Amino acid sequence: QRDLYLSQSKSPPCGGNPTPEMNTFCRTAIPDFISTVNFVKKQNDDTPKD
Amino acid sequence: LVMQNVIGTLPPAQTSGSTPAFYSYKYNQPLISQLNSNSLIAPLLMDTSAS
Repeated sequence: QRDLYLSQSKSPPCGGNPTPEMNTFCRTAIPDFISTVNFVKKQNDDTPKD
Repeated sequence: LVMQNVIGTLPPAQTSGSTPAFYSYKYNQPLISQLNSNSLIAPLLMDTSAS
């Protein structure tokens, strides 16, 4: 969807007069989703270090 | 198909340096003369030369 939007960077909504959230979406890339899930770090954060 | 052939390339929405908008005067330069009624009844002898 973002590629289809950026290929049309002469027409709304990535162009013209975008609403701020749409402008932010057009600007920001798509981070990796699988790479961010990590159970060990989450459990370590939840558990007190003591 | 014939209806697209009438229209030609679809003009863009917002005007650009390469191509004019559908509502700009540059795009409608020949269309205004084509759709004008006076193009039919005003002259007394049509000019068929491609000037």
